[PDB]
Amino acid sequence: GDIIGDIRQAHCNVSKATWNETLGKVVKQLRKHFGNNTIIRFANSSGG
Amino acid sequence: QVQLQESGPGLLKPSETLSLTCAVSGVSITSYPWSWIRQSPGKGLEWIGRIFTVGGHTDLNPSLKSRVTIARDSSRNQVSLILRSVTAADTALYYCARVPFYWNNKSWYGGAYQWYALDSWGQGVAVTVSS
Amino acid sequence: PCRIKQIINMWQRIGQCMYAPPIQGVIRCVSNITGLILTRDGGSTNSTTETFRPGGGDMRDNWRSELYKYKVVKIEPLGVAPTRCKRRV
Amino acid sequence: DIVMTQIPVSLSVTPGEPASISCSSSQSLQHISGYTYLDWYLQKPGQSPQLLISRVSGRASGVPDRFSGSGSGTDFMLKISRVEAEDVGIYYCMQGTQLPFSFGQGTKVEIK
Ligand SMILES: *[C@@H]1O[C@H](CO)[C@@H](O[C@@H]2O[C@H](CO)[C@@H](O[C@@H]3O[C@H](CO[C@H]4O[C@H](CO)[C@@H](O)[C@H](O)[C@@H]4O)[C@@H](O)[C@H](O[C@H]4O[C@H](CO)[C@@H](O)[C@H](O)[C@@H]4O)[C@@H]3O)[C@H](O)[C@H]2NC(C)=O)[C@H](O)[C@H]1NC(C)=O
Ligand SMILES: *[C@@H]1O[C@H](CO)[C@@H](O[C@@H]2O[C@H](CO)[C@@H](O[C@@H]3O[C@H](CO[C@H]4O[C@H](CO)[C@@H](O)[C@H](O)[C@@H]4O)[C@@H](O)[C@H](O[C@H]4O[C@H](CO)[C@@H](O)[C@H](O)[C@@H]4O)[C@@H]3O)[C@H](O)[C@H]2NC(C)=O)[C@H](O)[C@H]1NC(C)=O
Ligand SMILES: *[C@@H]1O[C@H](CO)[C@@H](O[C@@H]2O[C@H](CO)[C@@H](O)[C@H](O)[C@H]2NC(C)=O)[C@H](O)[C@H]1NC(C)=O
Ligand SMILES: *[C@@H]1O[C@H](CO)[C@@H](O[C@@H]2O[C@H](CO)[C@@H](O)[C@H](O)[C@H]2NC(C)=O)[C@H](O)[C@H]1NC(C)=O
Ligand SMILES: *[C@@H]1O[C@H](CO)[C@@H](O[C@@H]2O[C@H](CO)[C@@H](O)[C@H](O)[C@H]2NC(C)=O)[C@H](O)[C@H]1NC(C)=O
Ligand SMILES: *[C@@H]1O[C@H](CO)[C@@H](O)[C@H](O)[C@H]1NC(C)=O
Ligand SMILES: *[C@@H]1O[C@H](CO)[C@@H](O)[C@H](O)[C@H]1NC(C)=O
Ligand SMILES: *[C@@H]1O[C@H](CO)[C@@H](O)[C@H](O)[C@H]1NC(C)=O
Ligand SMILES: *[C@@H]1O[C@H](CO)[C@@H](O)[C@H](O)[C@H]1NC(C)=O
Repeated sequence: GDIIGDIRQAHCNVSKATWNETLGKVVKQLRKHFGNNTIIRFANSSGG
Repeated sequence: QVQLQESGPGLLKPSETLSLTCAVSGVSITSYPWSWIRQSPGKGLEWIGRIFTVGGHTDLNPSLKSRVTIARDSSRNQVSLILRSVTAADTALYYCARVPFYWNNKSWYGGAYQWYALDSWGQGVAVTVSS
Repeated sequence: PCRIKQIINMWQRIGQCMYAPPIQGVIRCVSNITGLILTRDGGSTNSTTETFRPGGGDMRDNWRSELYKYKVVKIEPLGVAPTRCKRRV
Repeated sequence: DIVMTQIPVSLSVTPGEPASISCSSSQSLQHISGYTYLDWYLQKPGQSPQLLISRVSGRASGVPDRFSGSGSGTDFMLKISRVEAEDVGIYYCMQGTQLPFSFGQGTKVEIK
């Protein structure tokens, strides 16, 4: 039906400190399988 | 190593349909695709267009979009370029080469193939357009 | 920012779908993230610059992270082994 | 349609003296959620052109134990560890970001 109040957009939040620390803790682990001097970059995929 | 060879008439006349054919070597069309590269004395290199095993997209330069055309033929194992309405700066060299490398996965457009390179170039085409 | 749509295709099942009814009030859900799904790139060359990209879309992989410690077994009570014994008549 | 700039246009270097060249572009060469497409080609007079540097730093195959270029880009750069007697020719800078897959101008080399 009709909307009561202001019109906003849904969103989500994640703590920067927690997220980066987890990535920094998992990135080192993955280097064992591939190599010590391996550069790791993360992408976001495209239309699906 | 696989070496390509260019083909086409040596002597050419102005205002004629220029049909340049690249002699595809042992590696068939189904394999790595090719592309056309233009040379020009006194000016920087210019792009002609790409091609694919199944054609389809076959992106070309917008400047010459309505003048040049790229066609493929699996049976003939050759790729040809159709050009008309020649210009004064058409006395140059044409190069034919392929794209070695590919890069794809299960997420990029659902297995789409991305090609970014230029393989060993051809010997070039020498032309003399005059009366 | 993002978007919300009502009709969905979960377990894609081309032949069917479902409509999402509206929810009264507002929704404020809090949860955890326990795992990630990653997919490697193509076999370009021996490049130290390696990129990992999220995947998803396969439901079978979702439950593989919770049943990876289990394996069903079949018990056979019957057994054979030599022994020094004699059956009297 | 974008125009490239090659600097230095004319380079003179003694054998054994490392030399550096730069290529610049206006629009950023960062593909949409991808890598940066840029390659260096050697135009030896009387010989066939060859590809020597892939992506931004990847060395495909062949001679490149002497060519090494890196950096994020914008003003792209290439470095040479040592200059060999077979380093005679004309350089080329190519950008293939989205539409044109166009090339650069070029750069000659002089030996002493
Ligand atoms: C992952 O795990 C997290 C953490 O557990 C889950 O988050 C919890 O989700 C549950 C289920 O939604 C929450 O518990 C209750 O949810 C209900 C919200 O929807 C109600 O609203 C309509 C209103 O008409 C009802 O008709 C409908 O039936 C639903 O019941 C409410 O029932 C609850 O709130 C009410 O009751 C509680 C007491 O139980 C009161 O304190 C509230 O004031 C209110 O009156 C309640 O919220 C729970 O709150 C969520 N957060 C937690 C536990 O921290 C995720 O759902 C789960 N899943 C995913 C995908 O992440
Ligand atoms: C993963 O991450 C990548 C990298 O950030 C994201 O890629 C971006 O995708 C968005 C999608 O909106 C792109 O934005 C849109 O791009 C379109 C084209 O812009 C480019 O191309 C034109 C020429 O065609 C150039 O002039 C321009 O400079 C750009 O190079 C346009 O369609 C859009 O703008 C117009 O249309 C929209 C409606 O479609 C209007 O709302 C706009 O106001 C405007 O009129 C728009 O800009 C964005 O360009 C991409 N990034 C880059 C760096 O190019 C992926 O989207 C992301 N994927 C996921 C799933 O998150
Ligand atoms: C959507 O549009 C309808 C009409 O198409 C709106 O209904 C009107 O609401 C006003 C305010 O209460 C009434 O005065 C009108 O008589 C209603 N019109 C009809 C035809 O019933 C409705 O409010 C709109 N909704 C939103 C969220 O903008
Ligand atoms: C998620 O983060 C956004 C962005 O910070 C929050 O939106 C803000 O909410 C506060 C609440 O006091 C408002 O004063 C701000 O105007 C909002 N906008 C911005 C840009 O900060 C949002 O509240 C957060 N959501 C949750 C659930 O914590
Ligand atoms: C990087 O991978 C390529 C492709 O496998 C390797 O190229 C081979 O190199 C050897 C070196 O002896 C040659 O004999 C082969 O002909 C090459 N094969 C090709 C180009 O397909 C290359 O050696 C690898 N590099 C390293 C440092 O291991
Ligand atoms: C904003 O729009 C909403 C829609 O529900 C309406 O109720 C409200 O009165 C509007 N506010 C103003 C200040 O016009
Ligand atoms: C994450 O932390 C590392 C150091 O542990 C730092 O180098 C990096 O910039 C941080 N990343 C972000 C996105 O803040
Ligand atoms: C690589 O890192 C691992 C730990 O992840 C360490 O044990 C190992 O010694 C390292 N190897 C080298 C060659 O530095
Ligand atoms: C997340 O993990 C913590 C770990 O202590 C657990 O207590 C909690 O229930 C989980 N869920 C949420 C929403 O925090």
